[PDB]
Amino acid sequence: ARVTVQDAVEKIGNRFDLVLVAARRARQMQVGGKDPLVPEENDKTTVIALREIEEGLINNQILDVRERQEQQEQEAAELQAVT
Amino acid sequence: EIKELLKLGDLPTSGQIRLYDGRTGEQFERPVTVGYMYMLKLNHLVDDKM
Amino acid sequence: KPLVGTGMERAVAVDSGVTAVAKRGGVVQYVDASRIVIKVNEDEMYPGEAGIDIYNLTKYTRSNQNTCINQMPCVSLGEPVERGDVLADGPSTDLGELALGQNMRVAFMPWNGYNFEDSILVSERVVQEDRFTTIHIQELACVSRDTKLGPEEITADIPNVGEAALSKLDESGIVYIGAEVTGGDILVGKVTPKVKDSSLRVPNGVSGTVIDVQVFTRDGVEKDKRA
Amino acid sequence: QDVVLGLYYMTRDCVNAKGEGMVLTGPKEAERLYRSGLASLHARVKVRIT
Amino acid sequence: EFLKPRLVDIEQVSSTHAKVTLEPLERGFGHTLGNALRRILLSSMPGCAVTEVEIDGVLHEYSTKEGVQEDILEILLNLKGLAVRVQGKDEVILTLNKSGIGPVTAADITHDGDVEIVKPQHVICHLTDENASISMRIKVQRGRGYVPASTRIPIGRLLVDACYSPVERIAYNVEAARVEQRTDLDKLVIEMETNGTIDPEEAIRRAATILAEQLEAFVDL
Amino acid sequence: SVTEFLKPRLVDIEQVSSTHAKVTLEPLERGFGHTLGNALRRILLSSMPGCAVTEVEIDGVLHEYSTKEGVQEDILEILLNLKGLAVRVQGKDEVILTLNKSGIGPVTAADITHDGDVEIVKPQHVICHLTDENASISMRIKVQRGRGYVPASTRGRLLVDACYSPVERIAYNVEAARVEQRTDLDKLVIEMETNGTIDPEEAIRRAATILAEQLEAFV
Amino acid sequence: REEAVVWDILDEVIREHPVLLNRAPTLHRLGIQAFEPVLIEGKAIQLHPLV
Repeated sequence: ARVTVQDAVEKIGNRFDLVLVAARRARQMQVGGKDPLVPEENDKTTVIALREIEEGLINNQILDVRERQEQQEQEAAELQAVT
Repeated sequence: EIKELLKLGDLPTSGQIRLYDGRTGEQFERPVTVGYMYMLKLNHLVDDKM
Repeated sequence: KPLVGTGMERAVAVDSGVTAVAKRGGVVQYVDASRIVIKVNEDEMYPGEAGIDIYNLTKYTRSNQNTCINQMPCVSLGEPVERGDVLADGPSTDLGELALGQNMRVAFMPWNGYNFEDSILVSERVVQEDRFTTIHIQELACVSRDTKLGPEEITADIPNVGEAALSKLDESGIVYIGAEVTGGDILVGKVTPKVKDSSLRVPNGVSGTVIDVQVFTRDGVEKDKRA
Repeated sequence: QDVVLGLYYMTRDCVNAKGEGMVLTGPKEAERLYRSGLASLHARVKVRIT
Repeated sequence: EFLKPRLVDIEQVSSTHAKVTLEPLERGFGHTLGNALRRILLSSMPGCAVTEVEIDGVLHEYSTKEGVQEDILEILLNLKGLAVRVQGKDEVILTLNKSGIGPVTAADITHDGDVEIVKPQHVICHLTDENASISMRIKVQRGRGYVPASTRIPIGRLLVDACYSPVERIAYNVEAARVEQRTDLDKLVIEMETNGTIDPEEAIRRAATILAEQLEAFVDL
Repeated sequence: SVTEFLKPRLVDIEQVSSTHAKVTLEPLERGFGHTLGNALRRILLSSMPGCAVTEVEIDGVLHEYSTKEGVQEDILEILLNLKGLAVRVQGKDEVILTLNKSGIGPVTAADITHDGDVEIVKPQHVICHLTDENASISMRIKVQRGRGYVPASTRGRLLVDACYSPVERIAYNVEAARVEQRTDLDKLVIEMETNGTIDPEEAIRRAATILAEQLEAFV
Repeated sequence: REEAVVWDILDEVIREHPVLLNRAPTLHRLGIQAFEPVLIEGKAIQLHPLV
């Protein structure tokens, strides 16, 4: 559940970047393909995003690392499927 | 004259009656004011504003 | 009847012409909710024009603010009335006095926060007794204009409806008197040849009872059968 | 507005009430003495608080 | 061992209101059972009020009938105030036929031997002319609580609000029952004001039955 | 249909440590949340059969506002520490216990003698601290069976507020909860601590047994 | 038509979805605040008193 986002503001200390990081993550869960890193209590993708932020496993650096890993996986998939 | 008219009826002179609570069945401390006010219904009804 | 009034209720309720103040005194000969027939005492009665006064009361009708102006007789049968006395109580009047609201048992106390800033906490005995259940009246017009390619009928047959539309509409298409309608119903069936449904429909959120249907017709346009 | 009246009536005192100057082993039995009908809401008392 | 109360005396002081008496009670249970039974009696009792009315030549409630000095809507409110017992049915449809000048009370209703009118002086309307006559059918049915017209919902069957509730006003007062060589035993005197359709022992017995049904959630009977 | 109610059942018992529990109930008919919460509150908080320490006679103490050397706490504070000592007893109505201990350290109920049918819920519950070796405390602590809270002013002998009922804090929060097509019903939320002489769910079932037995001549 | 199954759909679209309540003369930024809805039998916005 969710009442305040205060710990998520503590771990991403800008309070304006929290919205952007959790929005990037909640778009990775909504359309999205991806599955959450945290157990869901029938919370929506907003609260699951912020709840991932509070326990310190999603920030901007982890999302860019995962997207570089997916870009390398697509690169290896294209190279190993064609050649 | 309000006090004297409240003495003609058998009501307490202060205008205030001790009242119990319908939830808990126990007395409100410090007796409260009960009386009859002429209350009006104004034509600002909520299912013309919703 | 305000229990704590000022005595100026009588003058306001008489002098505003919402009550049927008796013109000539005498004896009640007949009382109905429609009319009141007053036999006149001989001293106030003219030599010719034998004469008994027939007061027609104005029953349930629309005010300017969609409230209901209604007169009810407050005198029985065979009961003496004097000149200047009231006979029919108008809206918000009680035996010739002036009754805007109603008098209720009020406690002054905080009760669990439900009357916080200026709010008011009301029992169910106020809503069971219908002691504020006011009556509103809405006039709704439906017009058969003269347009190009042909005028618009007030027929019953409507494209793309079923039995759930015509079950409330008569042989002529207009709703019956007394039919309880809700939002999204059909009252007057009106069609536009392109044919598109342009029928009168009850506005969203309102209910009610059709109390009256008036039909106005230009001289020359023929009449549908309900007219 | 209502809540400050409820607090100002709650945390206050009077020079004699039910349970004047009795001693209480915690705030839980303070509320238990208020609810059962053995003390008053404002009655000065030594409690043990932590 | 606590002591257990019994209905020790019932004073049917009028046709409307009465006083039941519960004795002996242990100290503390007086206000507990008193508030609980006041809660149940005002909340949930079976009543038999009017539900639908169908007058003769009246389309809807917002009109008048020629030859009665009340509206049809005031007739519906006076029927809403009618109190009536039914015995062997759930719904029943009463009939009223009356001509002649004068008040139409509830005495002009055809009696319908399973149905009992508890107050036959209760005036419905006032017919005002000789050749004026109303003729209505009054649908009385059993219920509970408060069901208005707009929530549960031909053209001639006017719907009135349903107020199925026999009781009006409950007031209980404990007092010391100094008896039995054992003082400090309370005495629950419950005065109940009723329109008439429910005997007071039946009321206090249904109220205690409702509590013993609700306590079944976490004790075994 | 006039007897058919919405009889509930408890949906969860969201408990904290074994002397505390937060029980809920749904769906209750409108107006039954307050009367069930109130009836069970007044019964659990007013009249529940239990055993409690009632009166204490210390050996060297003649008066409540007295002093004794070698004892950290005071006599008023030692009676505050004896008001919380929670005792269960078999069919014996009242019985005396004796505490004799001298030495440096805390003196708890685990140092009270055990003889009889007395059972203590806490060996850890500290009566009084002691800071010397020759400080000799010796009390005769008298438990007694009763029915709720009996204060000292409504009772060398001392006067302890004997709280016989096992609960400490009970409260209820009637909140709204709906059925499929109903307008508004209730959800009783009991929250209740004990002293440990009975676990909480069995104490609510004791309250239910008492209120269902006080209505046996009617139903 | 408002059948019996759309109210469960509605309680499953409300749950973690805030709304912006706004009083009509908004003077400072505390006059637009976001809440979570709790559904009301009624026709009036129930607003927490401290706010």
